[PDB]
Amino acid sequence: IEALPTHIKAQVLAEALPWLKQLHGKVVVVKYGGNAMTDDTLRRAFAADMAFLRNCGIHPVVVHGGGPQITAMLRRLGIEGDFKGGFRVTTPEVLDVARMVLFGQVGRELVNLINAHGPYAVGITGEDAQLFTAVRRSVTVDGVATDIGLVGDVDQVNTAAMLDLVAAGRIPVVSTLAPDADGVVHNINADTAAAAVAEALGAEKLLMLTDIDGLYTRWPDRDSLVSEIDTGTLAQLLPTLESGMVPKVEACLRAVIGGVPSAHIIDGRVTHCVLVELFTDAGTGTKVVRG
Amino acid sequence: IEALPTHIKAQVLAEALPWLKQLHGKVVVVKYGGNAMTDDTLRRAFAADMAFLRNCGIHPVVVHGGGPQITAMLRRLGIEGDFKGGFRVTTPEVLDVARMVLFGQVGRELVNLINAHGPYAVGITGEDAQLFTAVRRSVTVDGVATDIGLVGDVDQVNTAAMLDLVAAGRIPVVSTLAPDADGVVHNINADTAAAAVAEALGAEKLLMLTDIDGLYTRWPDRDSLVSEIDTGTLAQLLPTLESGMVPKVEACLRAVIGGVPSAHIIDGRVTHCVLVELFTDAGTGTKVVRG
Amino acid sequence: IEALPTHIKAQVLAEALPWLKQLHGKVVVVKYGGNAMTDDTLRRAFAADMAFLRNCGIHPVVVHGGGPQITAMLRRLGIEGDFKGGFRVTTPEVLDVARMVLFGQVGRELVNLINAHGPYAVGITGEDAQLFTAVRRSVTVDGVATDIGLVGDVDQVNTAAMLDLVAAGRIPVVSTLAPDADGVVHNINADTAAAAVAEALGAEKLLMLTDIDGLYTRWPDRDSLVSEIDTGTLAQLLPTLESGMVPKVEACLRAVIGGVPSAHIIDGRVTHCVLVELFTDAGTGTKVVRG
Amino acid sequence: IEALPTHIKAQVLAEALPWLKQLHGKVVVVKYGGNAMTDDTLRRAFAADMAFLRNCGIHPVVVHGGGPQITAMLRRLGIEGDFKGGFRVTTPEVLDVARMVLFGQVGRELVNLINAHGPYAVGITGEDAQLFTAVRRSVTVDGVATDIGLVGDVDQVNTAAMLDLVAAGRIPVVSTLAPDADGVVHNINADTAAAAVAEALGAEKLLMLTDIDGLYTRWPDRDSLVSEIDTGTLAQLLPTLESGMVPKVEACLRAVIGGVPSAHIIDGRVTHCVLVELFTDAGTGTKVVRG
Amino acid sequence: IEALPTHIKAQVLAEALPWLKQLHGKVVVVKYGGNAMTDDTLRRAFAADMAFLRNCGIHPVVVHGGGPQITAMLRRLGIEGDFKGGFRVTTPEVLDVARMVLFGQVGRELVNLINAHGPYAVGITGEDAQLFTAVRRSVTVDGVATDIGLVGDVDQVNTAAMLDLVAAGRIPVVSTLAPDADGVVHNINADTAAAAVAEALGAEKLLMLTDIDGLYTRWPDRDSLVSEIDTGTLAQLLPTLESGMVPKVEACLRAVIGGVPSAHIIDGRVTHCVLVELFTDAGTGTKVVRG
Amino acid sequence: IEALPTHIKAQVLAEALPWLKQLHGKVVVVKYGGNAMTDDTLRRAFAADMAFLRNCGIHPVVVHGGGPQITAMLRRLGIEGDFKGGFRVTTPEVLDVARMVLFGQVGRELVNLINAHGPYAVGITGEDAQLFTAVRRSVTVDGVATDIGLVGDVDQVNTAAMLDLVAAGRIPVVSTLAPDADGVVHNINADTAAAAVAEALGAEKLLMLTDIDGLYTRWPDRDSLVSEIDTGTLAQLLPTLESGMVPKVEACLRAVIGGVPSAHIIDGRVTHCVLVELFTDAGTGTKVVRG
Ligand SMILES: COC(=O)c1cc(O)cc(C(=O)OC)c1
Ligand SMILES: COC(=O)c1cc(O)cc(C(=O)OC)c1
Ligand SMILES: COC(=O)c1cc(O)cc(C(=O)OC)c1
Repeated sequence: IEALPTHIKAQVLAEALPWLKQLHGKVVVVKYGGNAMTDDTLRRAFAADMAFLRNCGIHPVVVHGGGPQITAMLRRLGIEGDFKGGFRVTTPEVLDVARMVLFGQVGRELVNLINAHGPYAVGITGEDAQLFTAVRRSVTVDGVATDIGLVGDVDQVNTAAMLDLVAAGRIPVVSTLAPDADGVVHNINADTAAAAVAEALGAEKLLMLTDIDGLYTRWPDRDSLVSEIDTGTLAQLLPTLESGMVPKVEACLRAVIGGVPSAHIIDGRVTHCVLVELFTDAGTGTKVVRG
Repeated sequence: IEALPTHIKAQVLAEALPWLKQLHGKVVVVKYGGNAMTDDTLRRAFAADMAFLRNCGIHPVVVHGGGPQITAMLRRLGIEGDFKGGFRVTTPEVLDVARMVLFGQVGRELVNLINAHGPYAVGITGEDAQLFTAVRRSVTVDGVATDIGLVGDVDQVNTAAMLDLVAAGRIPVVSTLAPDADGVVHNINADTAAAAVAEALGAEKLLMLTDIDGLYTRWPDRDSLVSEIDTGTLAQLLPTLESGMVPKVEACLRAVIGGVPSAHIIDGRVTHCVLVELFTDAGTGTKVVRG
Repeated sequence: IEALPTHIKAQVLAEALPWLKQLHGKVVVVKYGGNAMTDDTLRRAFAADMAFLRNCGIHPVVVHGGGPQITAMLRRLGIEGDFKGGFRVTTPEVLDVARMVLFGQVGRELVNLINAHGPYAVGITGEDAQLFTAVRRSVTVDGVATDIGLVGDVDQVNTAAMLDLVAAGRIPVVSTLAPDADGVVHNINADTAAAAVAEALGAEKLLMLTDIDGLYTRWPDRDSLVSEIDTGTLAQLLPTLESGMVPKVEACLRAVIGGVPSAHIIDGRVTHCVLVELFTDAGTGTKVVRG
Repeated sequence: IEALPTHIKAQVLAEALPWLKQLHGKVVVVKYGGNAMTDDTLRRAFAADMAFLRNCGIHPVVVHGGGPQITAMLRRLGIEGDFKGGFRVTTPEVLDVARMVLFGQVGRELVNLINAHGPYAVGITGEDAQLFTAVRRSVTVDGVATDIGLVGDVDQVNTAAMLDLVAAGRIPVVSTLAPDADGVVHNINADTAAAAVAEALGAEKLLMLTDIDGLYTRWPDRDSLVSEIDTGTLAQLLPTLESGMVPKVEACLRAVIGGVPSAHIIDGRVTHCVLVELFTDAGTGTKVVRG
Repeated sequence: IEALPTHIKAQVLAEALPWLKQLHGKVVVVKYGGNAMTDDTLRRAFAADMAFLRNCGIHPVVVHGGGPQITAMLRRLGIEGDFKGGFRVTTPEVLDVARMVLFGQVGRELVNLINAHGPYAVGITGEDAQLFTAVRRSVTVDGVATDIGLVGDVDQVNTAAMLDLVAAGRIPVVSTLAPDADGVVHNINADTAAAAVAEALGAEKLLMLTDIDGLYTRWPDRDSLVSEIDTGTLAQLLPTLESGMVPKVEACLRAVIGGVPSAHIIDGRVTHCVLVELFTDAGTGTKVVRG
Repeated sequence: IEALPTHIKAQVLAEALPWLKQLHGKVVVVKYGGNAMTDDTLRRAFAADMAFLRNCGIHPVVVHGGGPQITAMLRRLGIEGDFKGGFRVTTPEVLDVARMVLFGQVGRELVNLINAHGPYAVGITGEDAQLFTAVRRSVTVDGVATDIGLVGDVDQVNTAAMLDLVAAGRIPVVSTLAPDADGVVHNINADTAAAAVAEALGAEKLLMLTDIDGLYTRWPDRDSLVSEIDTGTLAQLLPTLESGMVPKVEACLRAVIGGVPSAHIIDGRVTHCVLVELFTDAGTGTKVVRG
């Protein structure tokens, strides 16, 4: 990367300026998962990018998933799952494992990675300082709503305490578990939780790291890939997308309808995708705006 | 507890006043472990007592252990241990389990218990916001110092950031793991870590919840139980005590020699032992002062 | 008080917790008078209790009377009183004496008693920093309203400056005198003044120390004593009570109708009645709520 | 005062500027007593002048005496005095009267006068918020030191709390009574107390209102009146002055030797003497500087 | 000024008190121009008066003109003017000169004069920190509106940033130039700009230094001079006044109709006219109030 | 700049991170002059770069020169210069012009350019709020020290007030003129003034924009260009450099010897030289460190 003339290095940096101005002092919530979480190079770059935002006076908040790591731990422990439709039932036992994996393993890795750059990252769940609560959610399988245990949606968010935490200079790394109104901790889908945090904190952007180039309208025709789409158009496209894309699209819809100026589906397999998406006009992602 | 005349209920409360004055606005570090951690009634009372201190303008900091829960998880996972002397070698694998159990299971229970009373508890390790670091420690077995893996002592403490956290109204619940100067996370003995936190934070008292009435000089003669002892006298008694008492005594010595006005060995099998030890003159504990 | 087992001392303290939570950070206004003011043991306990609240992060405000001490000083000075009905006419001369006794004698004793525990108490009237004003009040005697000199009701309260004073850590000890809109100082009934201060400061509780077990509906049938009563029921009972109880009941009505969550008539002859009433479920007082 | 040309009114005001700059943001302690306290016109002007300083961003602190009012109250109460030399013995009874007169009568008048201009004045003694303490003082009569009861000198001053009070915009009006280290309240000579407050608060000036034109070296030769004198020269003149001047001179010596840049003996019989002394070059007072 | 008795010096100072109270903590905007700007004695007195206000806890803001100095610089540079009616057309060249003269010459003199008394003055235009913007204004000549170049009126004012600047202790000295919404800097009439600043900052008074005794209704009958007039009466007098008085009267109208409690036309040829107008009842000015 | 692959745009941005961390929250003083000031493209890029730093939480302070613009204005005004050696004598007349040009023309252009990006820039001299003073400097011509009028060096700097100004979010744009201890304004060489400001403000870096690639040791051998040099080595090279380089080298020496971690001589003819020098490893400048 040294053969590149220095007067073009300048123009790349200078071209970051309008986005540095837009985001200065703003909250950016980032859903982190997928291959950006499993490969060491993409991992280290993601943590560096969070340090970058933070050393620009931007306020990143990281929400992470970890579905496959939970499954692997359950298999190691010999915990036999029950399944309704495609969903595992989250017994009290499965939740203890889920919480222990997400908060005590997956979150820890990211906190330490980020903290290689400074005392920034702080790991938390909804349990800590009552930062957010959960409401038990049902799923509908083959047409009927049904209970799958201690799984929920974000209910209320302690917006004040959370913003104090970021104004203090910290990068929260959120593991999506929180108590319901009776103190019973539930596990929350990380995609939906990121949308709820973005809306509650008045975030400027929601970023959804996924393992795809971007949203295709008629997958897999290559030319169906789009750069920007409004909520109304995307809401009506929702029942046609592949299974994996629906949670990310439902998140983007709830966020931007909830007032978040834009939500982005970006390719987590690209090194420094966050830097590319926020400070460059040449991202592969797809931007969701209201309309 | 209602047949008791109300004019004696008054005198019990009024008799708390000199200790409310002594501790108002002060840090109190509490090592929590033993039966006070395993029985639901003692557990719930301990969390209530932390809420009590906090609703008195006292600043509790909780450090917790969890040795037996780590062992049980290692056995569930089929992780064969290596043992030098009586010590398990903490491989990278054992540490991941230890961190996951201590921070993602044991700490979570206490945070949620305390938080039943309000948004007080916040769980953390040395990894979060670089709150404290670890230095790898050796043990000496049968006369020779020897390496037992990723085990250490508290190195430096981010005293400023930690006191900000408690001035903000929070009750930190500390899981004793922290990175060394290279970012490699170690597990720290909870007793020694509590002493280091008490000294670093300028605590007024260190409380060590143990499963014994108090320090016996010639166990098990019943009349060898003492109420108060100075560091010099106790340092010379150290090589005679039962195996389980040495870590708690070494902690009390390091703390009070380190400037902490008093350290207390109190019986964690007594419901509300904290309330008894701090606000009553009739505790069964033993108080350590300098001299 | 030492023969009492220590595990019951614990339960008494632990049972204070729900009230410590309710009152933490809250204003509690206390009308202090009667035998709680004349006997040294009850006096010293009252001052200790104010120190207690304050060392719990509660914000006590004390309003005191002193009718009999004024009378005794007037007799010592040979000031002949004029009387309309049962009321002394407060000439400019009587007011100077009243102010001098209440502020320069009675208030001083309480400030010094409280201050034996720390730099807490601060004595004041409405004159100081224009903290509250008075409006001249009439009385009605044998059916007709009539002027009895420089006697009034609290008019406006400098709520902001007063709360600054308590947020600063101080325990105001208020002598009920204040200027009217022309700067002419009036003496205010201490019971009514306490109700006005409680309402103006947004107090959580008003406590009225009196020399009786509590409110009797049909004095003196012993079983007419009640524990709790709403404002509507008590307002209609008002014209039947003994002469001495009316000012305390009118105060409780004005306070709780004014928004104060509860007002309490408690027995000032009981040592530590404040501690008993606030932190115990076994008080002899009577609680007034709205309805 | 209207026949005076307006271009000379201008020059008088403009000539205040160098002293407005010198005193802006500074503490000025003022001993108030004498005829400036007994005549209504001089009284009202003094209170106006305190409002003036305060509406210039200057921080006045007022210390007042009241010897003759105490005597008159003792005579009204039939309290027979005991006298050693020329000193009344301050029994516990005499002190209660002294405190009640100074704090509950004399201080009240000044607070209300000042407060006619705004919410400025606040009355206090050493008892309030433990603002200052007293140490019992002896007197020497006919050559021998001797006890005259509960009379003392200022011991320690809560400098921090006092300056908070003035930074908050208040004009403390101090009645010179304070507890000793055992809580026993003593009465303090107002002149000496003013010097101790000036030194403790880092005052820029001490003003001593007296009933004389200024310090005469050889009273009563008219030409012995001086405008300025250093501490060394005045210390050696001390044993020759008239009885009434010694307390004021001892105060000026202790203050300016204690670090106070200048102390002034000014004529309290002149209307607005404070305004004249501080903002004009034509004062009749005498200025004391170190040397 | 020394033959004047000192008890009349006192009364002049004491008579400032009601105006010191009215203006304490308030913004006073002062249009400075005319002979008060050209003569060294009047200049130095004006700067002293600004120091005076500031050493009274008053917040002066100075707006200055400089028409004749611009003309003289244009003549020195050989810049030929174009004139429509009586107005010079402000080409880009004339503006550069105007800005350079007003900000780099005329403002500098006043900043240094004021700063002889302390670090008070700070020079600024609308360009600095975007403190205010301009909107291009037309003039009407011989009946028709017409463009005269880069001349405008104050558009929006950064009220927050400006008050921060004065709360910080500074005396802004404003040169009336500001960018329009496209960043193109315009020159603003100093009289109108002073009115807009007074209204935007919530000033207590606007002072307009002019070279006349005050407003005459039927110039030049001597007895037509008035002391006070309401906006309605003065608005209807507007089309009759001499050419030079209209900008000052239009300013006073816009200010006081805009909410400014009073605007004053005062004689800038009088030494210390500001001190005379604000702190004395004997000013020659004319006061404008709403009605 | 769009044909460049986006995964290399990423690496350029990511490579800024170590310098974003080093400079976050730090003062950077920038001497701005030369062709970076005369060409519109380089001008606009410089202002953008100042906005960039500021939108990264870096604190730029800009010091500007303007020698040639002063000369041109003097020629336009027909002001005949006097010359001793190669130096113009700065008469009171030349200074008024210099101040008017630097502060009222050259500084204004940069403030408005920067402010196109936000309310950042604020123009000032040493005169404003007494921000810094000047001491008259002599020059030595043909071997003898000699007076050349109102020219000086920075004397003292109001470090506190200046850092308040930058902590408030502002970008000071400094015109190098300041009063001496008698209030007489002098003109200061902009290069030396930048070094004095960097040292006084505890800057992390001093940047000197010049019209050369960097420091050559044996100009003009191309291979004598160096990347980094210590103060000791450069001090001994000083008497050999071309005339134009000495002021920039003397500045770098005074700054880094004064404690500034590094000073940089960078090529002001390169677009975005600031971005290149601070956030890239490929700058053409020369870095000066202590040794
Ligand atoms: C020292 O860093 C912090 O302030 C910190 C650290 C944490 O681990 C959690 C929290 C938190 O949840 O605040 C409500 C705050
Ligand atoms: C040093 O303690 C204080 O702040 C204090 C003391 C007093 O005696 C009165 C007041 C008061 O009335 O504040 C408005 C405040
Ligand atoms: C050090 O004084 C200042 O704070 C100061 C000085 C200036 O010359 C301008 C400003 C300003 O415009 O603030 C927005 C502030």
